[PDB]
Amino acid sequence: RPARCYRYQKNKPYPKSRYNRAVPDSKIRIYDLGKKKATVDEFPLCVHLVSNELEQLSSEALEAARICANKYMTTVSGRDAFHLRVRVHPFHVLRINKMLSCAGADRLQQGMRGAWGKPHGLAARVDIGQIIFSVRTKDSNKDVVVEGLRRARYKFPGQQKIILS
Amino acid sequence: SHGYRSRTRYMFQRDFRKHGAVHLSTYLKVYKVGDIVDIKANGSIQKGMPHKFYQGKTGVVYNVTKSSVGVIINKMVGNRYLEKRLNLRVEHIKHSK
Amino acid sequence: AYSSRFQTPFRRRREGKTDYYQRKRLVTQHKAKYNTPKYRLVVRFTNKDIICQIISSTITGDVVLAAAYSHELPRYGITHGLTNWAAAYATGLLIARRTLQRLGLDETYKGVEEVEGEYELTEAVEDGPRPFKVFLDIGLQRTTTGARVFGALKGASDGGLYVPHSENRFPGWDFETEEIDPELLRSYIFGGHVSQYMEELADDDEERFSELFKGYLADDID
Amino acid sequence: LVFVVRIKGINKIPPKPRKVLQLLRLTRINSGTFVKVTKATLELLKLIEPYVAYGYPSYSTIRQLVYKRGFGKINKQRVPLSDNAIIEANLGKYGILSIDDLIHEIITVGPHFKQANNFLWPFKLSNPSGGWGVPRKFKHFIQGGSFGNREEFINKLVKSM
RNA sequence: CAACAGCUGGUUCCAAUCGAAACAUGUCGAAGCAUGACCUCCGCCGAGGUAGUCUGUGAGGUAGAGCGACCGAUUGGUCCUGUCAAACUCCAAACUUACAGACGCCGUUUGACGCGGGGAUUCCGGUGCGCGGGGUAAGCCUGUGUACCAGGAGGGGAACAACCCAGAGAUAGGUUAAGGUCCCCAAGUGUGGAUUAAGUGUAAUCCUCUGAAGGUGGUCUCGAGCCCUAGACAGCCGGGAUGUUGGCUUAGAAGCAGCCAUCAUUUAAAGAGUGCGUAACAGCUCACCGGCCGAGGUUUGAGGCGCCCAAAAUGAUCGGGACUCAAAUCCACCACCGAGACCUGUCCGUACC
RNA sequence: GCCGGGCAGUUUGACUGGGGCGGUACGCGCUCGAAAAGAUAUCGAGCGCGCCCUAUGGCUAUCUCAGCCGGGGACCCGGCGAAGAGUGCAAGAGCAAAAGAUAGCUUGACAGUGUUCUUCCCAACGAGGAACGCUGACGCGAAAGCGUGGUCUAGCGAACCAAUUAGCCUGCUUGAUGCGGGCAAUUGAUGACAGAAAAGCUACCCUAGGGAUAACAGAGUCGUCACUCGCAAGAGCACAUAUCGACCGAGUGGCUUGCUACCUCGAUGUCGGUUCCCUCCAUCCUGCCCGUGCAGAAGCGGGCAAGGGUGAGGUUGUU
RNA sequence: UUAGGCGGCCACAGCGGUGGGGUUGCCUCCCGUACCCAUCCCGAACACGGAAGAUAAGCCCACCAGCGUUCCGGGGAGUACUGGAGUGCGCGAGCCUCUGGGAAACCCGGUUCGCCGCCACC
Repeated sequence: RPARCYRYQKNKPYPKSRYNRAVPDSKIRIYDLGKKKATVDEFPLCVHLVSNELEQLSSEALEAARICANKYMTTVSGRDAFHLRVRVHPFHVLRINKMLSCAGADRLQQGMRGAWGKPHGLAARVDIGQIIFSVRTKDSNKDVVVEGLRRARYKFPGQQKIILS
Repeated sequence: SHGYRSRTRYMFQRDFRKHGAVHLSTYLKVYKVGDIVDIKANGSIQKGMPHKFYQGKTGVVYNVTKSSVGVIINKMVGNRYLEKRLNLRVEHIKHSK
Repeated sequence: AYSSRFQTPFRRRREGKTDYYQRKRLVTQHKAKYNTPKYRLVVRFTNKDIICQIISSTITGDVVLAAAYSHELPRYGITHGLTNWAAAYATGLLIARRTLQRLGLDETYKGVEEVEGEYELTEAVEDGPRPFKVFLDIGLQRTTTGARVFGALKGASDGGLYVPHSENRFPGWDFETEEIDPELLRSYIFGGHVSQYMEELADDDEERFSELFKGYLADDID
Repeated sequence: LVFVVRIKGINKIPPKPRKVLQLLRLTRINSGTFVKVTKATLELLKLIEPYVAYGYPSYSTIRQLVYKRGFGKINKQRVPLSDNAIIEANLGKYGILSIDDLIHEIITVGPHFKQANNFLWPFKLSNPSGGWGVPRKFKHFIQGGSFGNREEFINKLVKSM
């Protein structure tokens, strides 16, 4: 924190586990919520979660913003309705100033060449319109799930659109 | 490291369908005197190969030395001399448009 | 087909006919009556039948000037099994003296011969009988020791055509002997293998085939 | 055919273009040259599309600019290059009436300026108007912009120099 | 002894033609050299040449995309289902590029293309844009393509190396470019229409012009849902039945924590109750009932102008004054101002005939 | 001959987000970076070579595996089985009647001399390397043909001097002997790898220069720091919003810190203190207010507001 | 070629599947090891010799589309992206217009169960 020089893509690939080790584990609980198995897809009421932005939310971003989300999805009696889906994973690894590579801004260090930033965190990135994490059930209430994501958004760097079913 | 097989990656490589040995016909075909021939390296070859830089440009064949034909880009290198060194096999393709 | 992600190699391939990576082998030595896209003194094997062909390739063609295939023998000669070596010495020997010098044999054509002083006349050839040639490719097959494939080569060798090959990678004789060992030159067929199966209990006759060969080297019809 | 006038100057860009402004002729601003629509043409103009105005002038809108700015291999007298100073009344460079007839053959196709009555490009236009579109080159015609085509869009521009 | 230095400083008349390099290889080399690239001069040669485009014949695996195509990542379930790649690829551009023909342009008195030779300077670069790699970032470091500054005037931008117009002989008249037309200041207090009330704004780009995930039934414009002449809103006005506190549960549970039931009566109508509320009652409300004239009403999304989230150090600011049916903003439009550019007279230089 | 800073002359490298320490990106090879031709940087990412092999070379002939199943984790029989079991070593690429395996034979890992490409794109430059010839002599094959080492790209080293290989040239009037000088070539090192024989201290210092390059201050920046706003999970007996308030998102300031290596090295006087002036908020008190989990009293939180006020001492140079 | 050999392009040819064909002309399967030759053990294979018997494999011929592949119509889509231009919009990120190009996924419907060359041959 804060996430600033973290989620703007001004770099290019990898993740690559070959290349990198010492990746921190994600603190993003399972990306399968609600009752799985049965096809939730048969449902009235629909979806949400549209990013409306560019990218790279960190696992710190998604994992408390998503279960936060689920927490107020609990209202629908624990195990009784909806499945929650998350889309993208936090693959993508980021490195931060370890003074040896270059100079100035991050992904630059001291000297020239040298320490790339040391591994510290991972974040998935997204596009202008992608569905961050969706799923629904019949209109349980007015739309508790719609209330969900109200809270879900408001912990994402992006401005997420609710998007109607 | 540095060497003939320098950064090539795709240019040299021939993939899936055309893999293995190639037909003899190409490397057996003869060209005579000034005939414009393109240069390339068909992969799946291990001889009569030119460098890597300069591959893709046409040159004019000239006389043959040993089992290989003087050709290569007789043509100019960059905007420059037709300084030419040619040691290419028929294996690399000939013909003109 | 498939997703077509793969490309399939076939031509002659797919179902087998020719090989490749062989039959390319043959070809380089330009042999045949004349320059050949692919030339051979093919030897094929069939159950109860042996076939000898011979001919330069064409773009579409793979013609054959003269053929053998014991089956036709006996045109003259005799009724016996054709699935043995003897009777696969005869052919490939009968083809020789057909392909081997009749329609034309090794590179002999009207007009000036290929560059090199070379003149061919009847009777023993001047400047060496060496120029007569064909390469014999067993098709898909297995090279063995004295095998009929080779045997096909043996006659259809002393038939005038001169093919490269390796001696000691033949049956010797006996299985297919020469009548007299002191003189290599002779038309010789033997079928010793089967013979002496019994001693001479009855049945098989090696003696008959020497008979055939006698006829072969001589002025015969076709 | 087309008429080309280079509104934008070559401050420095682009280099491949500017090369193909010249070769047309027109090494200046507001100059104008007639181009035949053909391959080995059309490619060049498309390349220099942002630079210049473009289009079919109407004839009798091309006569207007021939008479005012016209020709001569060497700029000199008979400056007006009117009909008289066009097709040879007597011996001389000729073609047709030496007027609209000239910009009749030209509009359809050949002949070219230099080919007949061998006085060559370019037109040297004055560049006036109340103004040209909105000042500064922009996206194109459908926006304030002199860019692109229109028969009677290059008529006005061609007019009033 | 006028030591030597690859280091700092200095090196004195006019004009005309051309016009760089801040890069590559080697170097006890990185504050220096040499050799190439590149600049210039001279001699030779002799007819073609190729900065642009088109077509033809070839080269290519970046963008994108995809992986029931390799590969390696990466969910869940009882085949369905959820995701990815600088060092993945069944695919695959734009585009860059060899060669040729064509058009163009150029060259044969201005001799190109090219060959040989003399003289260099130069090897601290920089900025914009596009593509980048590193870095939290930088008026950062380091590449690449290109145009510019350096070494480029002049017009504009308040000022201002590289942003816009524009590439410049002298002198003169004329018309435009960028930009601008309320004043300062040349030209409009221009036209048709709409938004804005915040002085928002009057700020292209940017170290530079902040503003991200305070308020306004001021006014204008646009959209969506529902309700209306079987009479809506007010829609507005007034009212908010008996068994009974239904049974259970509970400390309580009385329409309204929760579970079960949801009948019946008296009715014009009124649920074993829609929400607020109480400890539970009470109370308010609907839901529900009555009345009332007559035409739209209500809910909500968006935008325009104005009005009254967002903290900094000597005196506030769009260049300033000041401006609001604008001198702001958006959509259209008319007429003007305004360079050395473009046009035009004369002259000068240079090249060529 | 040995000892021998007692004394003399010298050297003690370069790169490098200043220098030093660390490291070498100081010679070389592969993938990516690299923007689909070529070329392309950083103390850029991943990782290798400075050998090994007489076969692990050369040619020719002949040419079924992992694994699973069934029948008697060794082995034997059968079946399934395009390849998950090779090619010395990084990486990428090549290869199936083979370049891989097995067997046999063989020494082309030969001598001599070229052409060309590479090294060094374009575009000059050595050693080195490679491709492709020829001359001579061989090997294997029926033959075409293959073999100029190991499928391809790393595995390398000048001049001088010595040793070594074969023949020849030559040494001052002349012959003989001895011992020399030379033409062609092989081996021996310079890895700071296009090649010097080479350790440090200086605060006793000195010179030449540099803001081409650090310390201090900086105008730009605002990651850091300070403060605010949006959303409001949650907590506060019940109650988000008396009060406390995470995650995430948006900002403002220019007091801290860092960056710029942009400014100054022909010099912008250090820290702390002091004295004397002005300012900032975003208000600590005082005035006037709103809310309260406000009975009162005492508080807590918020609003307007900068008129005035907001100190003395002990340790420590201290801030 | 009422069945062959050598190929070119190298899935439009692949995967899977149905039907038909010969017996003395072909290809095989097949029969059999005296010989040339052969299995680290097996005439399995390789090699040789041969026709008692078959079409059942293979092969050749006709055909099917479920999978894979190729191309095409229509839709997606003139969308995504993009070369050139703009005193067009937006605080900004970014968007828009003009001009010249122009995709992928997927869906529905067709196409594809090879095409071609030489030679030999009832």
